Amino acid sequence: TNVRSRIKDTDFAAETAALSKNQVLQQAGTAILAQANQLPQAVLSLLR
Amino acid sequence: TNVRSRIKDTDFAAETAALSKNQVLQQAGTAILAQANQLPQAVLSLLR
Repeated sequence: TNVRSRIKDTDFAAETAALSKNQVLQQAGTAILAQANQLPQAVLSLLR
Repeated sequence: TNVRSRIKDTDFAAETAALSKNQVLQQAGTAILAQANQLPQAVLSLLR
C-alpha cells in the first residue's frame, strides 16, 4: 500500500501548486488576448 | 501560418504609405491637367 500510494495517489500540496499555476496561466492568457485582439485596432487609427 | 502570413497578407504600414503616395499622384495629376488644358488658351491671346 505504500508502493501503490506513491504510484497511484497524488500529494495534493503538489496538485494545488499546479492548479494555482494553471489558473494564473489561463487568466493571464485571457487578459493577453484582450490586448492581442485590440492591436489590430491601431490600424484604423492610421489612414482609416 | 507565419510563412503564409508573410506571403499572402499585407503589412498595412506599407499599404498606407502606398495610398498616401497614390492619392498625392492623383490629386497632383488632376491639378496638373488644370494647367495643361489651359496652356492652349495662351494661343488666342495671340493674334486671336
